[PDB]
Amino acid sequence: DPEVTLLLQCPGGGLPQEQIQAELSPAHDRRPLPGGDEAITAIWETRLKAQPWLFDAPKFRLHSATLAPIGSRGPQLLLRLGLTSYRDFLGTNWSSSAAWLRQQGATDWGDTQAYLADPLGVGAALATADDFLVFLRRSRQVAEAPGLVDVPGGHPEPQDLAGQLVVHELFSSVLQEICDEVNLPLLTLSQPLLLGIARNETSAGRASAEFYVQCSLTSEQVRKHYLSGGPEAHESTGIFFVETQNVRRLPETEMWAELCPSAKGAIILYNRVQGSPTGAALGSPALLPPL
Ligand SMILES: CS(=O)(=O)Nc1ccc(CN)cc1
Ligand SMILES: CS(=O)(=O)Nc1ccc(CN)cc1
Repeated sequence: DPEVTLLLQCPGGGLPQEQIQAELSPAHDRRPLPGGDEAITAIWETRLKAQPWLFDAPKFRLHSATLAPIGSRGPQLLLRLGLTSYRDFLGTNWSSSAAWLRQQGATDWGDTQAYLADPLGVGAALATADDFLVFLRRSRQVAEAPGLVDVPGGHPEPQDLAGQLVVHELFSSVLQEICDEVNLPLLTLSQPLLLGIARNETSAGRASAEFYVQCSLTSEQVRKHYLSGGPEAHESTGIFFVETQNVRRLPETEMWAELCPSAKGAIILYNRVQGSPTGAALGSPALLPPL
């Protein structure tokens, strides 16, 4: 699918928190725009003068992610991170001129992303005790991917020797987003495993970390918890479930056309890293039917 590119596929069925290092450095920040950051300031002033209740927030910026040689001991992943903001996102990735900033970045820095905010998103493939994944319908009133299907997630907000605290906030934030939006108790959720990193080509290449989380509740109990919050307890307008059996072929369904690019990323990485068995037993024709 051309609206999603894989930056990273994790080994071993996905990486726990203890196997990831982060390097948070101003060397990983966005570069100042060619004619100056005054362009970002002008877009922000126009937006506030229309919507004065808006506020800025800091974000992590993804620079790059390097996997160790497979089968090695020690830390398996290095995440290179900078800092950005909602304001910088609205003035770059979301700008009408975002494709021009990518061309300029290639020319000036040999890096299509050099002049982009590129805030790091998080998302979950969330599995129930009865083997379904959880999907959410987006409001038709929001600016981004209105009315489309999504998975749980949300752009983490800042605050290996501050590195480990940054990895902790990324893993924490995926569980926190599931509690806030799906209304599940924290104690029903497994520690997340990182499946990979996917890039949204419809948002100038901004990246999301995609995780696997297991819930001890059935689909029926997850639905009850979500609905029991009422319309004000959640940003989404509805919840639904697809058997993990059927997720394998999702790209061939009519649902695929309704999935926002970052949820497409979560499903592709789930299928490659948690699905696609490698051993004789799970690989046998009766358990892995052809076609
Ligand atoms: C309103 S929202 O969709 O919950 N937005 C959001 C989601 C996740 C994080 C992570 N810190 C921050 C903000
Ligand atoms: C392809 S299928 O006929 O929809 N059935 C299927 C799908 C996935 C698995 C792996 N658990 C097993 C069976």
